Amino acid sequence: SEISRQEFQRRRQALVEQMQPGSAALIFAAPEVTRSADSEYPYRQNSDFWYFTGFNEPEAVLVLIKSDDTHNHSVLFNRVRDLTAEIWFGRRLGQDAAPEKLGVDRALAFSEINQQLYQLLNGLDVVYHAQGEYAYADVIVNSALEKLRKGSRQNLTAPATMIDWRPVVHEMRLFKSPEEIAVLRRAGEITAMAHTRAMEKCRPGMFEYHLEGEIHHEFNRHGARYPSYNTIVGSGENGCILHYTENECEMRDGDLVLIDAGCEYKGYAGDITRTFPVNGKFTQAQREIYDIVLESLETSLRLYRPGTSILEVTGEVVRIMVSGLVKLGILKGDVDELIAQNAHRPFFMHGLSHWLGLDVHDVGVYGQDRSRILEPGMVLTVEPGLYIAPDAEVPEQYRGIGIRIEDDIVITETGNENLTASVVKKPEEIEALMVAARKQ
Amino acid sequence: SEISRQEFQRRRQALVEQMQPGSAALIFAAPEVTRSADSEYPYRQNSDFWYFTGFNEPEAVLVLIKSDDTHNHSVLFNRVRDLTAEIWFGRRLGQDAAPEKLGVDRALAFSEINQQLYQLLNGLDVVYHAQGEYAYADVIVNSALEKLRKGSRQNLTAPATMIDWRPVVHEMRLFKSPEEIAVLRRAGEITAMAHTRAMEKCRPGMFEYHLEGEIHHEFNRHGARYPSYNTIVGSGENGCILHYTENECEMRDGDLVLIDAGCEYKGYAGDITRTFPVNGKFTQAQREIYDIVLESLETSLRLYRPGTSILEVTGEVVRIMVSGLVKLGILKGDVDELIAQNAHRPFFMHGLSHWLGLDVHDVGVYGQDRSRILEPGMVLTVEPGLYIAPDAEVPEQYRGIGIRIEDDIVITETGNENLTASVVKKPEEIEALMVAARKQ
Amino acid sequence: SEISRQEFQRRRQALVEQMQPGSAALIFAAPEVTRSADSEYPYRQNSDFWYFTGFNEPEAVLVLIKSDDTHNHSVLFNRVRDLTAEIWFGRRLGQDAAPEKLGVDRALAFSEINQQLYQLLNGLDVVYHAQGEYAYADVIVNSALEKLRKGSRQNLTAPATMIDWRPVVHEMRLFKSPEEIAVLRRAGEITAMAHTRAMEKCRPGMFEYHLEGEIHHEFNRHGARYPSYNTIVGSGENGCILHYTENECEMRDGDLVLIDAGCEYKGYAGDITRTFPVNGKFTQAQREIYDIVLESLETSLRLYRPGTSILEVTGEVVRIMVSGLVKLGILKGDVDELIAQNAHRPFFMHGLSHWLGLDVHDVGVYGQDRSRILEPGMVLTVEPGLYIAPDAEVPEQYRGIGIRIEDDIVITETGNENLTASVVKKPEEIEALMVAARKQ
Amino acid sequence: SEISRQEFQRRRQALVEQMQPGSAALIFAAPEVTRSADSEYPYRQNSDFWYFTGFNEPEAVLVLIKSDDTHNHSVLFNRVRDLTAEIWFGRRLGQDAAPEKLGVDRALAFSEINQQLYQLLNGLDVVYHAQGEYAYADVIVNSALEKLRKGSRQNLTAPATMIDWRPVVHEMRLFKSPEEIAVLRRAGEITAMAHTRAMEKCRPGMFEYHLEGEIHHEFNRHGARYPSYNTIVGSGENGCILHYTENECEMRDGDLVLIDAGCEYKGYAGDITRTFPVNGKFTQAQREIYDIVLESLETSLRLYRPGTSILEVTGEVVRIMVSGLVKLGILKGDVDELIAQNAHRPFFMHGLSHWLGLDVHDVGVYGQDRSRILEPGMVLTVEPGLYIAPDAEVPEQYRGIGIRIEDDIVITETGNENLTASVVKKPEEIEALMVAARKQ
Ligand SMILES: [Mg+2]
Ligand SMILES: [Mg+2]
Ligand SMILES: [Mg+2]
Ligand SMILES: [Mg+2]
Repeated sequence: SEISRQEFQRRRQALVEQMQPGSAALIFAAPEVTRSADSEYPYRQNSDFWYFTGFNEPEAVLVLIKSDDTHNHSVLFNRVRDLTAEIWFGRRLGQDAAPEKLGVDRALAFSEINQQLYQLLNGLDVVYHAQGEYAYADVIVNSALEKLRKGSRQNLTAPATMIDWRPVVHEMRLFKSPEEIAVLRRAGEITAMAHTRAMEKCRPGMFEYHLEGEIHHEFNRHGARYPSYNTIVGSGENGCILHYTENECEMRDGDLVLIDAGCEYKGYAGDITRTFPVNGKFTQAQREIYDIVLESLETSLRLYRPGTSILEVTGEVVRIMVSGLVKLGILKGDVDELIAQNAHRPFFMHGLSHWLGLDVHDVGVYGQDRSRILEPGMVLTVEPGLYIAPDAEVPEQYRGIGIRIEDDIVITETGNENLTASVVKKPEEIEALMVAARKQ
Repeated sequence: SEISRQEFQRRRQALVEQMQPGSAALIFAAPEVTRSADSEYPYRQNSDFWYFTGFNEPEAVLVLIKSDDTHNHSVLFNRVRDLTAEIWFGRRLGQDAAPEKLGVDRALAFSEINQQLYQLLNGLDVVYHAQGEYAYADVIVNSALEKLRKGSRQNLTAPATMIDWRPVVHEMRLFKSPEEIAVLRRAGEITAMAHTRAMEKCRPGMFEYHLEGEIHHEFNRHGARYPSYNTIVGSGENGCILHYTENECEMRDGDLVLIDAGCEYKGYAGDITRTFPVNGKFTQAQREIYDIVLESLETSLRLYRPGTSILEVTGEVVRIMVSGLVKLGILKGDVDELIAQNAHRPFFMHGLSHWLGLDVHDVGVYGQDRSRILEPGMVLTVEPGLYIAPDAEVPEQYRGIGIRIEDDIVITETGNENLTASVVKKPEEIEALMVAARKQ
Repeated sequence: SEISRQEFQRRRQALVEQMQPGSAALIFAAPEVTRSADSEYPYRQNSDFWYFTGFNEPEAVLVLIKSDDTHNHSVLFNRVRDLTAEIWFGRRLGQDAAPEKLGVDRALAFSEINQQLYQLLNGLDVVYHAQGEYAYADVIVNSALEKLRKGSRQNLTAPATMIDWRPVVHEMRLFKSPEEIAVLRRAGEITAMAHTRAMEKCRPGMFEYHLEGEIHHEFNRHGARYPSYNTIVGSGENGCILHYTENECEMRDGDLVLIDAGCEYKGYAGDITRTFPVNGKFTQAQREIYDIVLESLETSLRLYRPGTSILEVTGEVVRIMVSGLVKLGILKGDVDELIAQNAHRPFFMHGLSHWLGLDVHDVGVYGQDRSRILEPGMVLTVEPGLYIAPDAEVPEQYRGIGIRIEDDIVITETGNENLTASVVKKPEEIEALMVAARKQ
Repeated sequence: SEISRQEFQRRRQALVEQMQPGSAALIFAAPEVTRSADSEYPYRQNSDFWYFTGFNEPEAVLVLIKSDDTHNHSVLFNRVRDLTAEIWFGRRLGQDAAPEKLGVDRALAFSEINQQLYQLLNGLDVVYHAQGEYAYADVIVNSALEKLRKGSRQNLTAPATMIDWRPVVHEMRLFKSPEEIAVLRRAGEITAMAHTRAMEKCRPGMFEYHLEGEIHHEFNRHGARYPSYNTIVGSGENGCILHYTENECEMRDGDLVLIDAGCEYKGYAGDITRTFPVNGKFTQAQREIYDIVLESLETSLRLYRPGTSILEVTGEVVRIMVSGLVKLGILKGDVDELIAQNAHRPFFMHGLSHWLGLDVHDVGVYGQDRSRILEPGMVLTVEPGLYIAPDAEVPEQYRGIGIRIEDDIVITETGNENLTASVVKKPEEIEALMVAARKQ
């Protein structure tokens, strides 16, 4: 699946729709980023710039100018073509090819932005700019506005009003189109296939990073070159560290391993977590904690639908958790009192759900305590977990267990669609999958 | 192989040896680096900071203080331990464990650096600081020195002399110790194994990125998690782009593929290039260019030794290249005149060799045109290539061919040791390897 | 005359009137300014901050918060009282005395601005801020907004809209109230008295700076301590330099001297220019140029009224100038053609009029080429001049003559009031004044 | 008196003498400084830049290059000539006239500094730069050094060593030459004449600022246009504020007035303080405090000579003060104990002496607690004072009295020369001077 030329066009028009007349919106590309000395990390475009362009070069700026309700036009600033730079670092779109390729009206050289941008903003009333996003952008925009401010005698005038477009644009990104959902559907499949493979490859004596290697390879073979975030493979006590990325330990027979990994496919993030026994067989103590987390997830998948909220579903999860922990004697006392005391917090110390899209932790307003009413087209994670510290004052058998199970969903008209259920999570199905792989 | 505690200690003492008495050297850690929104790229420590510490955290500063020729001491600033931050983002060394772990005399909290650093520099004559390396470092150091300058009444005095330690430190990094050579030897093996695997896996119809996937997996399985630079898989005309990293094309029967890839193992870079036929059989035209590049490499490996230079060996390569190209009718005229006219430059437009170590393009002074006399312990690449543009005015059969073959060497007392010859480069050996793999 | 507490209150309410509901306006004080080493220039408050406060301290910020059309409140940030700082550098208002003294609802310590400002902006829709005015202000405001932006989880929200208040505020300053006009009336008298004194004191052999000394003393004795701009005393060829401030030359019998000087009285600027003979008697050649400039001024004073513009009156001045210069043979040709060719520009190269108020070159929109229709309460200068270069190709007798004559006016319902006519400008009156003084 | 061309040359050579071979020193001009909107304060050159040039323009940089012990040369960057800018803002030296005028070898356009400076620093070992002095300077210098650092391939190398020249240069400024002493001698006379005039003009009912007006006029008439610091006229309780500059109060019969004022003559500062009765007759209570301060000054003038220190003379002053205050019953107890308890500090809370020169608070190392041994050619103030707070718990008659008496001296081979004794300080002489003036 992919995002069409027409879709990028629709998004741009949807933004312009909301802009005031006599205004321009400025959306800047991500800078290149040093890894060490003269080597740079693989380039990752700004998510918002990408959203409106699908253009993967640095030193580029989209300018959308609204004259009035029926008249608007677009200017791109981008890198000029350069034979020497392209012999070294590969091909550039240039100015001639850009209008047709990216559906913009005009394309100018980024090297001329300071000579041209103030002319585009001259006489406008409003400029939409994400102030503080990038320092190079702020310098360019402030420089433009100062020229206009100080150019009274040359009949120049600056727009007096600057508006942050991030609220508006992030509100757009919160609701996925059918194309975006199709792309996320494929990202979920690719990520699921990686997680299945890691379960099938896991043996005692392999290192945590070996499963990372397996996951990244499977991403790559379906055309998702990069992960959406740094892969987490926490075996044993490392499963209690939420964003454990060291992945440096030998995986031991008897321990669980928690894998939190997601591919980036056409810009969009998958995000799955599966926890499983390194030796293919859950112990009683491991099953006792796993079942509480699995019930939390399964109940959440039942409940998520238009008209509820992350907060409301989280309340049901907390009840399931506190009840389970009381039965194991990890918590002591009255369930409802323990709930009112937030007694689950030593063991479940993060949110159940975050928005998902072009960013793994996606943009969009949550409301207070994530109370926002859910609507169709919202995409989110469902990731309950229980993490019992090595030193927790609880029965010995539960200490140092970290379990998280995560699926990705889209809210539909009548409920949700699960994008990641192609990798197993019922414990008997996990064990059957690993047994089958160990034969072969 | 690894770098010992004692070695990090020796390096620190070797730097202190060269410092003036009444001085302090400040070596700052790399900042964390955003990939997108709240996600960061995998952390990569500053190479120079790493060189003296083997410490892989951000927000850390090594301070080496030389009182005189027999008296010196060390202070580390580093992140304080924090239960909440460590539940999320993993374990921190802290201040208590640091002296023993990293062999420093004292460790203080990075959050107190502005309250403590000026006290350490007070009354010194010289400060060694890599000015402009990092903006956060410059702010901290300038802030410290201004306090001292303005604190006459509190009996404070700033050192009046600031010296850049990068020249001195990079001169140290230029000469590898036996431990470093052993680590680079293993990086060369790991990288070689990845390149062999890519040759064995290559089939027509696979994408360029699939070989990248194979290479990265093989790095990972020997404990080199990350590449030392962004992997280059340029098939067909993409082989003419020197740092081609898009790797987005279907590999076609009839084309060559150029793979430039290197692992990062215990901080140190491998860097191998192999070019081979996608279908396992070189054409006549491909052999004709490949043989010139291979002869260049093989002759360079013969020649590199103490007492010569990259410049001197490059002159021999140019002769081999110009002679070969004249025989194919790619160049026309007298060889010696064509050499004097640099007529090879349209086809070979980069250097033959760069320093290799903690950085793939390593630190250390080259001399004018890389004329520096080579000595034992220098580590470098040998990477001749020929790149005939799709539109070059040459016989049709040579157009769009890009070939590079690269080995990594260490200069020894009597010559060089090749670190990367465990992956084949003779064409008959390449073809035999691929045939064998295709059976299965 | 002075500006009342009630007037500062009216101005604040007039600004609030124009603000959107759910907004705050931030007006910052001028920083202190180094003259050399640890000595600072006499403090000059930001004109706009002063306009709303009459408060003459640095490190202060007025915050006007509009909740809705009937509800608004004010917060001042200002320096805390400090016994040690006040023993040295004099008394501070502090927080306790500020509400009553300056008519604000609340006063907080400037040292707490970063802990308090984001709380005041939290949940607002709009912030009025003069971006780029002062770097220390921008740092404080950007810092506040970033806290709010990043504080979603703490239920913080930044205003998405930032508006420049300078256009609105400068439009207010363009129209003087009766109090402001009374203050400017007194500034005009004080400045006039200084100019009369300089004419009366001038003798051949005195230096240009001696008249500067006389002028500054007379300002001071009427309670205007500082000039509104650096005093210009250009005798001879120095009169051809428009902002000549060196004032370093001996004044010679035979030369004219041009004095451009203005006091600053209760914040408001006087601005008078008088040119006169150093020896008390105009030569024929000097009278010939002086009369053209005087006619220009006198005609302009006749013409300025509601419904005309600086541009329209300038056209009449140009005609007078070109006609006069043609009669002297300084210009050759047809008057109307010479006008169309802007042939006056080598001799009159500045504007006839600028706005006057808290700044000598006051704020307020001029329109294209100063075409804005004049209305009652606008205050402006009328300053025609002719400057014939030492090397101009004109009859010898006119070379090196610089003459400017300037009055300050307020536009009234039926014309203008001249604020500066108490110092003479008719040449016979100048000569009589100097003769009388020489007896002284 | 003035500073010769030859003297500026000697100073430059004296600096070069101390520089390392293969080095360059960079001395930047002061920036222009805004007073309000488009008006700037009178320009004041950087004292150190002035010291080596006597050049009073902004946007200028002196570069002194030492090749070795017998070879050095100078480059000036300065503003290019511009007819339009000079019609407005006066004449510029330019590049052609600068070598001869300022005795430099070469002069280049400041607008080309970024294209030229790195070429001057290329291949040098050391750069002397006053880091942090001016932000525009740091930008230029860092920019130059980064070009050199990054220009290995263009055979560029940066100096690795940066040294602050301020310590060296300020040590030079600490010792005045005969020319400088002659100029300071005249500054002392001019300042003395101003102080005499203020005493002669003072009447009850005049404002504090009126005496400021008298002082500034007298500075001006001897060719010292500007004061060296903001004039202090503290009558009554305002005399207890050390740097009182408001000067806003009516001077009342019965009160003392403290005048601290100094001219700036050819760059050099005078600094005199005289305290006297507003009505021309000291009361008993006023005489009782005045006599302690006068004895302190007179004893200090006796004592100051080579081989003592500000600290050592201050100890004698403290004894005189504590003894006097005990006799008046302002202090109670044993003199030697009260001295050991620093019991004088509520009444004398500043230093007795500061260095004087191009800055009123001049450069040069004081030593701990101003213990530095004095040598011939050091120039300093002698300014004992007693300030009894309005609310001090002391006999009523002493409350709200602030008295300071200050002379300026140069240390000679056998003692000191008083530069400011031409204005009276014995009380009977003050009273006779005012009586005589009142007749006016
Ligand atoms: Mg256990
Ligand atoms: Mg071909
Ligand atoms: Mg003449
Ligand atoms: Mg009294």
